[PDB]
Amino acid sequence: AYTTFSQTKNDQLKEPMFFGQPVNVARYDQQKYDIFEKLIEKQLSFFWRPEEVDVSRDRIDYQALPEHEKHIFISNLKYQTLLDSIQGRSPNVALLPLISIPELETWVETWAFSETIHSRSYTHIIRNIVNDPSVVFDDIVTNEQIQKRAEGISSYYDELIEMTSYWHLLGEGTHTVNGKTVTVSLRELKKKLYLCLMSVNALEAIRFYVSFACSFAFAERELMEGNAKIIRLIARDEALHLTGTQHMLNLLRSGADDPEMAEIAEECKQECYDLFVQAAQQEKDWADYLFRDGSMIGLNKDILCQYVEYITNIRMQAVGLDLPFQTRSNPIPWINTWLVSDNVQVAPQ
Amino acid sequence: AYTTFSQTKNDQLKEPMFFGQPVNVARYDQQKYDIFEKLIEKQLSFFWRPEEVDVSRDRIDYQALPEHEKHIFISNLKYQTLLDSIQGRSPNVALLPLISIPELETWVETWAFSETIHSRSYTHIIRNIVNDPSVVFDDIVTNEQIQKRAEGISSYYDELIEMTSYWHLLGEGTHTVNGKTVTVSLRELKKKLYLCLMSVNALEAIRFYVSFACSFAFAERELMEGNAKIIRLIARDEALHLTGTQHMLNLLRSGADDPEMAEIAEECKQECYDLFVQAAQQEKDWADYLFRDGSMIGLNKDILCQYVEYITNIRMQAVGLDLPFQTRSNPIPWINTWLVSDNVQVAPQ
Repeated sequence: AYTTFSQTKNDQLKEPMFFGQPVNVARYDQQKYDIFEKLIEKQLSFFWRPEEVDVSRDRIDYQALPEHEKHIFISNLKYQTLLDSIQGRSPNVALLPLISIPELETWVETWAFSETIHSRSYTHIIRNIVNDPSVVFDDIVTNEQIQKRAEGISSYYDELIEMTSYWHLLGEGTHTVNGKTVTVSLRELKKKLYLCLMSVNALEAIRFYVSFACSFAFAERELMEGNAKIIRLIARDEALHLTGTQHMLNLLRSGADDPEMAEIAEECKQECYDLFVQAAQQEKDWADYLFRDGSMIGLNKDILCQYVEYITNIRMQAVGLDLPFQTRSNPIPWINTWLVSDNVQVAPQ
Repeated sequence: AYTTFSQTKNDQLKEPMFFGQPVNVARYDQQKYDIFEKLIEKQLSFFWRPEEVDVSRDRIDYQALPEHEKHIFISNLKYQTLLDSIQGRSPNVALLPLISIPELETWVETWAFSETIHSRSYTHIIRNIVNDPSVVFDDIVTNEQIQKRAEGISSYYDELIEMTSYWHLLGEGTHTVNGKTVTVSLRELKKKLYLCLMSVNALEAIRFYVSFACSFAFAERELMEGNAKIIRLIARDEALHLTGTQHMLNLLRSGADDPEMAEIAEECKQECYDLFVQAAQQEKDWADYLFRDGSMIGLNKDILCQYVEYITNIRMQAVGLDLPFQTRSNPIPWINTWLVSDNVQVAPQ
């Protein structure tokens, strides 16, 4: 049921964001939602290449770090690489076959592409600070703590992709597959999508910002400054990405785009709340792993956990969910130095 | 046999440094050895008061330190306080009753006094960086690691003092005390003194310099800068003190002052070698205690142990002993910044 060029001449201004007629002609003279056109333009203006940044000095700083500080830095580096290894391919694979307006389609491709720059930038950093990069890259797959977060995050994508394939192949209804019952419901599929986006919003708006704090904390000590130059650029992008999903989510639940989605979004408003909280807690437990062997000047388990609650409360309200944590001010106000850009608001407000 | 004013009119230019006729008139128009007069003048010009130094910011830095870095800093602080608690009283109590030339007598009093300024300066630092100073001061006595070094160092003083009292009270020979044999030998007493001085030389020329490295390493990170201002002044003094004992030791073994001492110094040249090595090793094991919970930027067990071997080799040659360690250059050349003074060579050469 999916076609790379649907032959029907539809009015793309009146198509839903998702599950409508697949996009035929890619045109940018008009939009249903101009936010996605604005994101594309912003992302394109932000285009950067990793090797523009000298990370040489960072090798010296890294070697001079005490073991536990090495542990902190590299564990964080490995987590980021994992998250954007997923963000590199997944928006394309999971969302493209479902999008039905051109501006959203292009934004997703631009988004995913910008993630591949992020993944490349980690390779730039890793090769430059360790002797054998294979050890690091191999740990990313077999590290028990990292692996746990990978499995959870990738499942929201995988379940959406698999249910999508059934839908394209079988259409809605109840079917017989090798003598088993496979029930295809557009309503269920719409739900898998909504949760996936909520999940991805948490990934980019919370999980990554928790990681940025660890990076900039090094930069505050005037260490790993090349890495921090790069994280600044990544963070500036990340602010575009999370804005993207905040608008998809908010447009979906408002009923403005698709009325059935508004109902579905309320049906699982609890599930999304729970999803977010599970992410916030997983990041708190991650803080535990980072600082198991000790902390450093300016950052520790306690402080980072406060930032998690802080940042979580902000992202959740932005997508119309209830705050799960005590109202708290920013525990690390110095981070906003690093989360700055004259073209987009990187720092959470 | 000791008198605070011996009634004999002796020529103080021809008295031995030690064990001669107790000093009667304190005069400074003439010296046997002008080095001690030069030390006195230098020490007096160096006179400083602890409270001249603002250590306020150091409270903030201390609180911000990770636990293991707190452990490093305070363990080191506690060790210094112990060493100079001993250096405060011991040169006076152990050496005064034995000195027989005025310039040496005054130098020792000036020396011991300057140590009381050091002890006072630690109280200044401690009160300012912790909430309850009693915890710190109480740990200094009951800390198993510190306690070990205290016992060894204080025994060289105590055995000299006790043997001195017998000598003053009984004079040389073989005696009957409560039905026991107490043999008083000036030759033995001269030996207790020589070893004590060797021990004290190690204390000031090695043990304390190992400690200075820990302090300045913090200052290199731009932390605990008030403490480091103070350590700079203490170190400048310490260079005078170790110079004092290097000349007593070297004058004693050269036979220039007392011919019997030259023999005794060769009789136990092995014992002194061993003494020094035991001190160097104890400081290496101390490095282990400091960094048991992790190290910090610029200083760790390995690096500090190299400095111990380095500094030990230098001090030992200065007192005519064989080097126990491989010839090595300075592992922490940055320390010489802090060990500077235009009036005396603080940094080891």
